[PDB]
Amino acid sequence: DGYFKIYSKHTPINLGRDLPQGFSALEPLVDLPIGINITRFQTLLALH
Amino acid sequence: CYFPLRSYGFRPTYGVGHQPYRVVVLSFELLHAPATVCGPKKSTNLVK
Ligand SMILES: *[C@@H]1O[C@H](CO)[C@@H](O[C@@H]2O[C@H](CO)[C@@H](O)[C@H](O)[C@H]2NC(C)=O)[C@H](O)[C@H]1NC(C)=O
Repeated sequence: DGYFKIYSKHTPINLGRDLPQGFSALEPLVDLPIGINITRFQTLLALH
Repeated sequence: CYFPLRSYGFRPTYGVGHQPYRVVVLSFELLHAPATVCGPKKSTNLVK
């Protein structure tokens, strides 16, 4: 509906395994009236 | 023949209908996607 919604959570890891066992729900961070069309995405990495 | 037409003789004491009057215009046709300017919407005191 024109909006783009970010939800997130940052959980600590005992250094056990990936996506640990347990439960934790993502809170809405931003809820943005961008209003455009999305069909694809990509991520930025930094280089020093 | 000329390209422009000269900028006015903006003399103050002569200028009556002929002095520079700065002007501003607002246009807001809606009929698009999101909401962007939705008035002051004032708040009355909270009764309990
Ligand atoms: C977002 O963009 C896509 C791609 O242009 C749109 O998909 C088109 O939709 C029209 C109308 O149904 C079709 O005639 C086209 O063939 C579609 N193109 C493709 C490549 O699939 C989509 O409608 C857009 N979404 C919004 C909300 O505007």
